[PDB]
Amino acid sequence: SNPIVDYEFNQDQSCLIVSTPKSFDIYNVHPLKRIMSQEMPDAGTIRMLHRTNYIAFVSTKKELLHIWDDVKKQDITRVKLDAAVKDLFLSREFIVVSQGDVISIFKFGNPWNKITEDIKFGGVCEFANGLLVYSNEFNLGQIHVTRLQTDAEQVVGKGVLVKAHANPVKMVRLNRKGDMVATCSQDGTLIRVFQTDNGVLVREFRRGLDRTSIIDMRWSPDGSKLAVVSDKWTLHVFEVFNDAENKRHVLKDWINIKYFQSEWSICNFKLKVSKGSNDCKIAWISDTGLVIVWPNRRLADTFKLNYNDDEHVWWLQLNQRNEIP
Repeated sequence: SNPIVDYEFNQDQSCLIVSTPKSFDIYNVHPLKRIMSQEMPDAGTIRMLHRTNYIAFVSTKKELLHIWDDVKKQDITRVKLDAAVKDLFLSREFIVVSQGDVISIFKFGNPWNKITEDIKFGGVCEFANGLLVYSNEFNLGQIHVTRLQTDAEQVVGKGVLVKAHANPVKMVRLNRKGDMVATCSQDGTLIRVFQTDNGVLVREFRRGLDRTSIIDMRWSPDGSKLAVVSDKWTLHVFEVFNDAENKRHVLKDWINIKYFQSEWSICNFKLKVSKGSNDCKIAWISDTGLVIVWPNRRLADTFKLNYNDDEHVWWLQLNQRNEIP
C-alpha cells in the first residue's frame, strides 16, 4: 500500500534510505535487511549522512527542509526553501541543495546558514567528498568543477570549466575519492571520464550505436570500474583502470599507443523490466558485486561480476532478487 516517494544510497553505498507517505525507512543494502523505520508525514526527497544519526528530508507539505537527528528524535533545524528541490547532498561540513534553477549551500551546524550566494546552473549537479560539479546555465554540455573550502575567506571557490559534450549533459557521477567524474549526455551514446584537478579528459567509452537516455552510473568501490544503466534496459560495466594503472605504477611502454584501449564495456546484462518501472539506481556491494534498486517493484536485484583468468574476459550473473518491502 506504501509507494516509494524518494530513495537514495548513503555515500559509501552501505545503506538505502527511502521515504513513503507514511514514513521513511533505512535498509542495509547487502544482505538486504531493514535497519530502522520512522513514521513521518509528507517526507519528500530524502538523504542520509553516512551511518551517522543525522538525516535530511524535504517536506512535501511545505517549502521546508528538515534536518532530523535520530538520537533525540527531533529536527535540529528546518531551512526555508525558495523553490522545488531537484537534488540534495550532505557532508559533515556542508549541505548542498539543488532547487529550481539554482544551487544553495548551507553550513552544517550552527547557525545552519548560507555561506555563499546561490549558484545558477543548467539543471545537473553532484556533490561528493567536498567536491561540487554542476551543469552550466547557458551551455548545457559544459560543467563546472570546484572544491568547497571550509576554512577560507573565500569559500567559493576557484573552479574549472569543461566542455564535456556537444549535446547537453544528462547526468554526472563522481567516484569515491572524487578525483574522477563520469559524464553523460542526452545521447547516451558515449560516456566520458575527466580528472577533477584540471578537468582534463581521462577516458572515453562507447555505450552503443543508438541514442538512449541513461538511468544511472556508479563507480566500483576501488574506483577501477564504472557501472551504467540505460533505458534500453541493459547494464554495462566499463573497466576504467586495470590494476597497474589504478595503483599508479610506472608503465614500461605506456607510450606506443600502448595500449590503445577498451572503449567498450567488458560486460553487459540485458535486464527484464516490467512495463511499470521507468527508473532505478545502482550500488556496488563489493568490488565484484552489484545491486539494482527498482522503486516501482520495490525490488533489489543482486548481480555477480565474474572474471575468467585464462581468457581475460568478464561476465555478469544475476544472483538474486529480493522485495524490500
